[PDB]
Amino acid sequence: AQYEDGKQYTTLEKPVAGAPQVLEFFSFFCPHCYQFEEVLHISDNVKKKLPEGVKMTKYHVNFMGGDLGKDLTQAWAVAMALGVEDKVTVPLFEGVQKTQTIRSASDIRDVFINAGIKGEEYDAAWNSFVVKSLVAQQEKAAADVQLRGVPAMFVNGKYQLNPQGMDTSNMDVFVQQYADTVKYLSEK
Repeated sequence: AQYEDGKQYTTLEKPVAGAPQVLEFFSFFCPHCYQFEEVLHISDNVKKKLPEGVKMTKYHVNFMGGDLGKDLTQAWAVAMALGVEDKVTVPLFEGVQKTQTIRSASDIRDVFINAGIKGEEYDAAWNSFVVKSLVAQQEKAAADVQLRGVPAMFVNGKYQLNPQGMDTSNMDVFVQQYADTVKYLSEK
């Protein structure tokens, strides 16, 4: 076929019922994740090709960067709860990997402050049980698919994107193949 199991994607041995339609995992410590976000804009190009009615989910993971890694998962929960993903994603990536000015939870907090979220608003969220359960959701979703690496994308709890099996000589052609594959899997 043109799209082959084990080629542009893999199938999960143990499918995850009730899973989000399109589910993406990343870490602010993850070098290909930085690329996916700032250079390739994967999430956004996938969204542009997805049918109508399909929702897109993105979760942070704990297994990179130890204690800070976990702080970043809680901070990503804060971002989701406040709806400010699009204002903190870039400065978090840059703060962790480019300038390396993020070294503590307080430095993560500074990014939200500078992005205009109120200190008050941030700290209340950070400590909120809504954010607790939002952290739980991120962990459970990652726990459900034996996730040991990022970036990762899963479609309908059954298919996992396989970017290793796509041409990378051109960055734009790679992105479209990726997105087209998500669309194919979505319609499957």
